[PDB]
Amino acid sequence: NSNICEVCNKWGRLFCCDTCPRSFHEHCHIPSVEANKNPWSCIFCRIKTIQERCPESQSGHQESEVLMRQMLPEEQLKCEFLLLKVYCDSKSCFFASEPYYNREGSQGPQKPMWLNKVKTSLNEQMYTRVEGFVQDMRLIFHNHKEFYREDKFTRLGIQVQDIFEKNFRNIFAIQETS
Ligand SMILES: [Zn+2]
Ligand SMILES: [Zn+2]
Ligand SMILES: [Zn+2]
Repeated sequence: NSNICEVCNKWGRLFCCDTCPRSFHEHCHIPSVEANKNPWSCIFCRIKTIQERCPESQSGHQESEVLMRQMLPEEQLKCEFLLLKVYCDSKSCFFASEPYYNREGSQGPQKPMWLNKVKTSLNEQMYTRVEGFVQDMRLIFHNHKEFYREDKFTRLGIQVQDIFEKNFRNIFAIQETS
């Protein structure tokens, strides 16, 4: 197994996947690494199993259809993984914890949002459809773009949103377009 966490790339107290060589800190994995379970399979392995059980699940989908799906266990897992993929980028640090807004010439967003809040919301089963999760994720980056205006720091929101969107299209097998 790897000797660094797959998400944050640091050593420490790591839990090892039994079906692939990845390792995780307890709260870097999403959901948090389960207390018992021997063997244990990580979220990458669990997602791969879904695809293998239903190969047709990789055929192209319309985003509008994906968004209306109810958060049954498999869609719950896919949103967990998609959230994890964003945390995997080091630039996610900027969006992880609760922000505050005091910048000359800007006003804070009406509805602040951050990754740890989405994490908690997923954990607490607060989203009933995939749309709920996706809206909060996109809101993170849209709030950032709006607040930081022409400051070059706005690019961080663009960059992390692109990681989100690419992973969204992969995980939920959105039909490829030009
Ligand atoms: Zn970690
Ligand atoms: Zn694994
Ligand atoms: Zn099938």
